[PDB]
Amino acid sequence: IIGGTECKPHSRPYMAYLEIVTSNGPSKFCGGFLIRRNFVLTAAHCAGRSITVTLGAHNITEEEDTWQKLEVIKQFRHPKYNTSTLHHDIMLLKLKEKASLTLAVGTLPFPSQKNFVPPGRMCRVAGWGRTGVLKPGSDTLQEVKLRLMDPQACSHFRDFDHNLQLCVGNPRKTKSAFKGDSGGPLLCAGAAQGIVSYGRSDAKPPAVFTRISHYQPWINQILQAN
Ligand SMILES: CN(C(=O)c1cc2ccccc2cc1C(=O)[C@@H](c1cccc2ccccc12)P(=O)(O)O)C1CCN(C(=O)c2ccc3ccccc3c2)CC1
Ligand SMILES: *[C@@H]1O[C@H](CO)[C@@H](O[C@@H]2O[C@H](CO)[C@@H](O)[C@H](O)[C@H]2NC(C)=O)[C@H](O)[C@H]1NC(C)=O
Ligand SMILES: *[C@@H]1O[C@H](CO)[C@@H](O)[C@H](O)[C@H]1NC(C)=O
Ligand SMILES: [Co+2]
Repeated sequence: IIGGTECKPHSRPYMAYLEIVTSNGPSKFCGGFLIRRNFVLTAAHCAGRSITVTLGAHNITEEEDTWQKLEVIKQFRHPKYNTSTLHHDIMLLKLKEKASLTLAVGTLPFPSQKNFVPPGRMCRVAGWGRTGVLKPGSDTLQEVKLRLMDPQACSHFRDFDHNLQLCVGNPRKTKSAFKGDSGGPLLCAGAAQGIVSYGRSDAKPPAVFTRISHYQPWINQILQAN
C-alpha cells in the first residue's frame, strides 16, 4: 500500500496473508480474504506449488494468539485466467480445515453479478504490500482510501475491460495499492467488490482490480462442489 495508514490491529478480520512457494524459486506473498470458513478468495496470479494462509494477523512477523495458520489443499484458478490480457485474475483456495470464527478471524460475503459497482465512489483496500517502489513489503497491515475511476482512466493498461476489471485510484495522487497487495480485497461501504490484480511497476495509480461481481456464478459453483 502506497500512502496509506496502519490498520487498527484486527479491524479487518477477513484479511488473509498468503505465503506462496513457487515450484522453482524464492517464496512470495499475496493478500486475500476469507469468504467461507474453509475458502479464501485471491488473485489467480498468486497461484503456486503450495500455499499457507495466515488469518488473524496484523504484524505478519509477530505471531499472536489470534493467529490461525492453515495449509491450502486445493487451488482453483479461474479457467479463463489469461497472462496476456490478464483477464479473470481470480482464484479460490480451499483450506485443509475450517477456520474458527473469532473477533480476529471472520468472513466477508461476495457480491451478486447483478450488482455492478459504477465509477465515482470511494473504497478502501488493505494489504501487506510494499509501501514504495524500493521498499520491502510492510510488516504491518496497511490500508488506504481510493477512488473508483472511469474505465477510461485505465486505458493505458493493455486489454483493460470495464466489465471485468475495476480502475482504482485517482491518478493525480500517489495513494495506491501496489506490489504485494495483490489478491487483497477492495471494500466499498463495507462490501467487497474487487481483488487487487496489477498495475504499473513504478507504483503510479490507477491500478487494476478484478471486478468480483462478474465472477459470482463461478464462485458459487466452486463452493457448491466443495
Ligand atoms: C512489476 N510489477 C509490480 O511491481 C506490481 C505493481 C502493482 C501496482 C498496483 C497493484 C498491484 C501490483 C502488483 C505488482 C506485482 O509485481 C505482482 C505480481 C508478481 C509476479 C507476477 C504477476 C503476474 C500478474 C499480475 C501481478 C504479478 P504482486 O503484487 O503479486 O507481487 C507488475 C507490472 C505489470 N505486470 C505484468 O505485466 C506481468 C503479466 C504477466 C506475468 C506472468 C508471469 C511472470 C510475470 C508477469 C508480469 C505484473 C508485475
Ligand atoms: C513487527 O514485528 C517485529 C517482531 O516483533 C518487530 O521487529 C522487532 O522490532 C523491535 C521493536 O521493538 C526491535 O527491538 C527488534 O530488534 C526487532 N526484531 C526483529 C525480529 O526484527 C517490528 O518492528 C514490528 N514492526 C512494526 C511494529 O511496525
Ligand atoms: C488469451 O486471450 C488472447 C486474446 O483474446 C488469445 O489470443 C489467447 O488464446 C489467450 N491465452 C491463452 C493462450 O490461453
Ligand atoms: Co493483536
